[PDB]
Amino acid sequence: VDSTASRYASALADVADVTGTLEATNSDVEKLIRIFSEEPVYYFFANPVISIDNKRSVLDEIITTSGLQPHTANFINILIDSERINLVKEILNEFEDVFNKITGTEVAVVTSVVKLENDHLAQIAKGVQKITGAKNVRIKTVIDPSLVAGFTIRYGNEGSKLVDMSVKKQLEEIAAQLE
Amino acid sequence: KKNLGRIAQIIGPVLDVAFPPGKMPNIYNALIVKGRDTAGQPMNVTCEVQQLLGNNRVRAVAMSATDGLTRGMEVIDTGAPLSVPVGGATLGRIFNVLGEPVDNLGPVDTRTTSPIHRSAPAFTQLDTKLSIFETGIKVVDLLAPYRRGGKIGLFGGAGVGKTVLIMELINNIAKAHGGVSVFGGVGERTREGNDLYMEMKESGVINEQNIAESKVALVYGQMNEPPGARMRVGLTALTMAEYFRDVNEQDVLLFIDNIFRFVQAGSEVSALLGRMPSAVGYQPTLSTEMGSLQERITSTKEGSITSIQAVYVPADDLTDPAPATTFAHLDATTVLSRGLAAKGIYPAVDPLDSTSTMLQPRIVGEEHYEIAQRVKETLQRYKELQDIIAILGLDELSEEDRLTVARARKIERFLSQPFFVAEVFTGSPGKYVGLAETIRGFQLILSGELDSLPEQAFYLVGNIDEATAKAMNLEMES
Amino acid sequence: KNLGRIAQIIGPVLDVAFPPGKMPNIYNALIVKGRDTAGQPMNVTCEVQQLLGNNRVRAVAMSATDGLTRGMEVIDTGAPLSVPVGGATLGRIFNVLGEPVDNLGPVD
Amino acid sequence: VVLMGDGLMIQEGSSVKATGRIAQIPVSEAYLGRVINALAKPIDGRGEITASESRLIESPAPGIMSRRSVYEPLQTGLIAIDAMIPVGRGQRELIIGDRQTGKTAVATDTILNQQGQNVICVYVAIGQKASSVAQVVTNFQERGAMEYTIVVAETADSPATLQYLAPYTGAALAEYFMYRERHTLIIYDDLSKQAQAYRQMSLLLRRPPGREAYPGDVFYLHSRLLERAAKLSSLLGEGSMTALPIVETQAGDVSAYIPTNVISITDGQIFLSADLFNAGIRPAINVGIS
Amino acid sequence: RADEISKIIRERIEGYNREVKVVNTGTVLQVGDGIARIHGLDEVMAGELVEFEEGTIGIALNLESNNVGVVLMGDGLMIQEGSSVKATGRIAQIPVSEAYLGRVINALAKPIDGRGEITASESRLIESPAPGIMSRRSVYEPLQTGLIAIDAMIPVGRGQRELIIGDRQTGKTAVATDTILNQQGQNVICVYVAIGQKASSVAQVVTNFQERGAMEYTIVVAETADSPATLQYLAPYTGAALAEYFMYRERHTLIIYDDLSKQAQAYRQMSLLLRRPPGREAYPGDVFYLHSRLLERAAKLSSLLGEGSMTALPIVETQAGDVSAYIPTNVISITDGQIFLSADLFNAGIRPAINVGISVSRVGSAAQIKAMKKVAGKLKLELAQFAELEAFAQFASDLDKATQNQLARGQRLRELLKQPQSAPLTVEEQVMTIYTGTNGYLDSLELDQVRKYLVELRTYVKTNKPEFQEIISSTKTFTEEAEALLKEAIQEQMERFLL
Ligand SMILES: Nc1ncnc2c1ncn2[C@@H]1O[C@H](COP(=O)(O)OP(=O)(O)OP(=O)(O)O)[C@@H](O)[C@H]1O
Ligand SMILES: Nc1ncnc2c1ncn2[C@@H]1O[C@H](COP(=O)(O)OP(=O)(O)OP(=O)(O)O)[C@@H](O)[C@H]1O
Ligand SMILES: Nc1ncnc2c1ncn2[C@@H]1O[C@H](COP(=O)(O)OP(=O)(O)O)[C@@H](O)[C@H]1O
Ligand SMILES: [Mg+2]
Ligand SMILES: [Mg+2]
Ligand SMILES: [Mg+2]
Repeated sequence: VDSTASRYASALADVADVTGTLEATNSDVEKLIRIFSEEPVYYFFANPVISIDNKRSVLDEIITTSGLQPHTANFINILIDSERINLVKEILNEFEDVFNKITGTEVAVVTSVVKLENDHLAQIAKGVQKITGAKNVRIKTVIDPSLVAGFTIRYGNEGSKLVDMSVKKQLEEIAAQLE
Repeated sequence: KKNLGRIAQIIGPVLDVAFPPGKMPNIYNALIVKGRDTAGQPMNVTCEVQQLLGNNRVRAVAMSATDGLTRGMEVIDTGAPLSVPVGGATLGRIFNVLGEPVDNLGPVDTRTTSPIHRSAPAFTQLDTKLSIFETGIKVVDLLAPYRRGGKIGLFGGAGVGKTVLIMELINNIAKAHGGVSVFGGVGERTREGNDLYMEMKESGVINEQNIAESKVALVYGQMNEPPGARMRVGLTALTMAEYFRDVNEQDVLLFIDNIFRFVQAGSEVSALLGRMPSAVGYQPTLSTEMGSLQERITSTKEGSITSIQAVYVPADDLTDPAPATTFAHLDATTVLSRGLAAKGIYPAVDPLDSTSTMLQPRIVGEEHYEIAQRVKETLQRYKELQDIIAILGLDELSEEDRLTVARARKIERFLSQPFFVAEVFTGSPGKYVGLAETIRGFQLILSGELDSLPEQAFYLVGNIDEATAKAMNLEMES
Repeated sequence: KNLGRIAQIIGPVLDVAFPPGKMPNIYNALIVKGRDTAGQPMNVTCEVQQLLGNNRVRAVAMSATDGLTRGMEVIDTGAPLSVPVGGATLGRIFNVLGEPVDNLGPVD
Repeated sequence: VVLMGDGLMIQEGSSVKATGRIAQIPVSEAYLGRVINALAKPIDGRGEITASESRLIESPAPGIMSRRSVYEPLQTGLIAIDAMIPVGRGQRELIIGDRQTGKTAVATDTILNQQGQNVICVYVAIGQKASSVAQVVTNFQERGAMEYTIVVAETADSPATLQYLAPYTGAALAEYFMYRERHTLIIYDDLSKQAQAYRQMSLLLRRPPGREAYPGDVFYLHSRLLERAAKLSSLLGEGSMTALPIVETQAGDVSAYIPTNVISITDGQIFLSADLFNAGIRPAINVGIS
Repeated sequence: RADEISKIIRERIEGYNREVKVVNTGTVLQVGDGIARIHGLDEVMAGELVEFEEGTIGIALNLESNNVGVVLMGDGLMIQEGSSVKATGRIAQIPVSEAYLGRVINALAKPIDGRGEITASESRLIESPAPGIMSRRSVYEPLQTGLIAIDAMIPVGRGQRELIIGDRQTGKTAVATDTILNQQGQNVICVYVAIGQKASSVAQVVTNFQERGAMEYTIVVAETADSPATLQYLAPYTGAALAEYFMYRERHTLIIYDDLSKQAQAYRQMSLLLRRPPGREAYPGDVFYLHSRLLERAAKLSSLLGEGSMTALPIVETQAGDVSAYIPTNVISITDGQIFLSADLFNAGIRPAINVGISVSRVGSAAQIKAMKKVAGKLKLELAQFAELEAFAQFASDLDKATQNQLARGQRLRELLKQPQSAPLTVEEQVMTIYTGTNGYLDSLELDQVRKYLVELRTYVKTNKPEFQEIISSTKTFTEEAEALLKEAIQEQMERFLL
């Protein structure tokens, strides 16, 4: 994808990569996402009517308490100057996808009816680094009851590639008995 | 301590100027860019605020060439709209759009200045007096008589005679006018403005000595000018006309050639302002831009402007929106024809498509009105017969339809007239034709007492007596 | 020597994304490394029509885009469509690509 | 926000209050004889209009049950209309022609004929030259036609929002008298100019345009305007509103977009042609098309 | 938008706490469709030339808030994305000097005739202002085209804009070329701009100038159809600024634009690729201002400036004679007259195919000399007679001697008007040809005899009685001494041409 939100996030990652603050910058970017969730905080930055000069002063105070990285504080200042603060949320989310690309890591999603153990997670991570080529592999879990018993993982560059065996047995048997 | 802008963008003649947040210029206020060139420092780039953009930024349209402007020059807000010198100091002088003298003379007395954006006169302050106005022209005095104190349009495409006919209405009228005439040149040949400036001096109107007794002010923004300049030429000439109406309380003549170029320039910069165009690529604000010029022209209970405008008609298409939005403002429209100018009949006025509010029996008289009807009933019937005589010819027409063809073929040539201004094309001298001569000259063709004369006897003669004297020589010479 | 990736396939029109420095100029031939119906390799030749900005060109294909996937590798040839010329072309029917479509062997 | 004035003094960043109301008009019996704005404020310079009630400028039309059949004549004095193309009370009859063919003079002679007919007349002049409107008011007031006539005038110096609302200012005045058991006649001098003012507003609002860059809802512009003209049933007091729209055409081109729309809305049309006009037939009713 | 490319953004993050001026150089964002957007150049002026790494020049015109739109003069087919640009400081100039005579040249005033570099010391602006209302005077000198049908009946003065308008293949280039060939004796510098034409067609014209010595006072500004649309849009402004270097240096100048029609379609190509809202026939709104920036620069200057002139002869092609078309009707409203070349006459062998009755000139009698005002006045009234007499000629079919003389006179008046291509006639020869044909000294000849008689008649007067040329070149008036001395040679040529 190449949209304005994606374009900005990619720049932010590239500067971190140059300066070797990829771990350090990523923590700050995660820290920002908590900040901009709040409807009141996001609204103040986003709306055109509030004066830009006031926005910087408030932003500086926010940066100090936060203790953000020197570029990360710039990056928000750049967004504010160039009017694209209305799409901060898209930009922040976009950065995570870019950050995985730079490391060479991959992300996976595995879902189950009941919570499961760590060795299963490590072996799914093994299989996903096999079929994907993660330099390293990463994993996430979301407990959903409306399946039968299985696990579904979800991976790829987007949340695209899906394999599972819980209810796909049953829906598959409906669609195979119509044959 | 005026607020100071910086230029953010330069897109053609349209500049976006960044202002401080406390102070913004109002719409239609003039901005002065500092300007810079190789030799010197010209502050002669005047702008005019069109749109407030947000983020403390306006959008302005330049009145000069923007070549040599840099992003980040200082811009001075004048705090008022574009002001123009008005009064007796403008008499005998050629002006820019900006109210600045072009004629290489002394600077104008700017004690009395006036903005080019004013509201129209109120509904209460109008006058409703319907006086007729004589021009000396047979198509004009008979079939579309002009409104003393009202808007008048000359319609036609390129090369049909709008400029030659408008120089006849200066020649016949503006010296006999008891007040000041104002010419506004909007998007025309700079050669044509040079000739008019010499025609005024040779006719004694702009006298070289004692120039303050001249009774003509000329305002020129011509073809070479940037499109922001050519929007505001007609408003500069109109502001100077409505000084003599309001303050000196004189009758004013306002010749504007061409008001189509006023529209066409407002269409070009409207593309640069980013607006969504209307039909045929025209600006969406067309009827409001056009009506802002024409509703300031109307006559008040103090004075009276009479405006004669040339309206260019693109591609001979009167259904084009810029000719079509002009028709609603005019008291008399004189549509010139190309099919008549291709024949060499001049002035090439279409006698049926040319209209007037004035041709009504309570205004023109009952003798004038019943013969302007009978000319138009004759030329309408011959208009309908030109599909029968286009293929079969004259030979299959009945006895009555041949007689209507014969009289209307003589009416069309007696509608033509030699002009004083056209004596350098043809060499034949022009003839002023009074309305008392015009009504009796068409009484004779419609009564049929001149049916024995040839049809070429009626071509390019002033009176009907000259049509009689020409009829002798065509019958005498063997 | 440049590898691009297909960014989008809209009709016969492709957008190909390149690395930031190595970049085709307009009218150069792009060779899209595609796959066929059955599963063999078959390549699609294109031509750069627009440089869209952000290291991305817009190409118009010389063949069918039916079965092209966003993200396949595209070879920048560095030159426009080069076509065989000579006396080897006489009596032969050619493609747009200079490929013989008259089933009489290759152009030697 | 589309402005009901020129926005010259309006400052970027300034405050703006919401009034709470939608588009009302002061309304009374005192509008008879007054030349007013699109805001119903008197522009003839004769004093303030004493008005107690209010109506909505965009008020809904009467329904199917609120009406009855058009059965009473509205005489125009033109034998070509009252014999072959008759207009009744409650009818919308379009007057369509070219420029300078007799459109206003048909419609003015209708209002002048209502001298002892006991109808209220409203003359709406959208986008028309102010010396032309002042000449119509002078012709009315000389005959004593201004004793029963309202003139609503928006000249072309006005912004496009007021020209757009001038027929709705006039029709809300007519519905004041239609609902108080009076019979009313309304003339809109130039519906085509209402649509061009509405084309300007919608193209500066950046709405997507259609044919001749008119918006898609320029048909619904005139339909909600003209369907207000109706004859009410005997339960609603049995008052009427006769609309006489005026639409100009371009050398008789009814293939044009706005005349094609308004012909389909009204209850009939009166075609005035320039060929019948120059050849002495006045009023130039082109009957076989009417 | 264009600036948010992620390299430009990335650079910004690194330098945020920093003052900077990138005013000197810039980075190409994209090249496509005749324009390039360039990040940087924070102190370019509007209309400034910018220079690229490949050598392509562009005029900086769209100076937006973060980027600059640069109109590429040439193909941008090599301009690599990310490459560096250079602010030249100069503002849309061509070098111009006396060394351009004899040279075939580009729209960038670069030599394309393969004859080496051209030395220049001064410059002139491409978008330079027209003369004002007081910097001019009336057009009074004649500019002689050598075509009898112009120089007698549609006469072009010095400083006049005259339109050469007609359909394709009707001799439009010929009327322009024969006008340039006639300026040999006069101190008139011709400039020939060929906009969007066949390179084979321009090479024939340049060779015809070399063959006839017209390329010692002629610059040829040549764009072809293979050339990009910006260079075809540019080249009339180049060729006008070459013609303004001599105008304001007191010289007289003649500029020819071949296809103003093809400049209008190249600027239409540019602005539809720029996604600009067009109008009639998809031409943009700046189409009138395109050609009126150009043709208002043609002017007879006043004596306070040195009395330079610039006769502009633009050439507009019509489609089946559609004078109501948008591009012919814009130029007719700019130009002082027009010369209609019609295709009914060209197909009938009536070359030069000049439609005399429809062709007008604004300075008619002011241009011509007193020999031409006296003699060609009877020519204009006879064709007013003969146009009506060709009507009802076959209807009547019983031609009496008040008509059958005046028709057979009028057929040989056309034989006066026929000239061969690339062979103009001098003013003495025009006033000698129009004198004999108007009086009826040709009436006993056949229609295949008038063309051969007058060639023997002008060669008689060059050789044997040169006192006729002495009167017209010095007095510039058709004198009674000149009229009698001509009639003596008419008698001798009738004695020779019979036997
Ligand atoms: N029955 C009639 N008899 C004589 N003249 C008439 C008649 N009807 C109209 N006219 C004349 O027609 C002329 C134009 O009339 P009017 O202005 O009403 O037409 P219009 O279509 O409204 O014109 P515009 O389009 O300019 O508004 C008037 O001057 C009037 O005198
Ligand atoms: N006066 C003339 N006498 C004889 N032949 C002529 C004359 N004028 C032109 N021709 C011939 O007519 C042909 C067309 O002329 P020319 O090419 O000058 O016109 P054009 O309208 O510019 O053509 P195009 O539009 O194709 O460029 C040429 O081949 C030329 O040889
Ligand atoms: N009354 C006239 N007599 C003779 N020729 C005329 C007359 N009026 C116009 N013309 C011819 O028409 C030509 C162009 O007319 P012009 O006034 O320039 O038209 P426009 O105003 O439409 O450009 C003039 O140069 C002239 O030759
Ligand atoms: Mg003109
Ligand atoms: Mg009317
Ligand atoms: Mg040619």
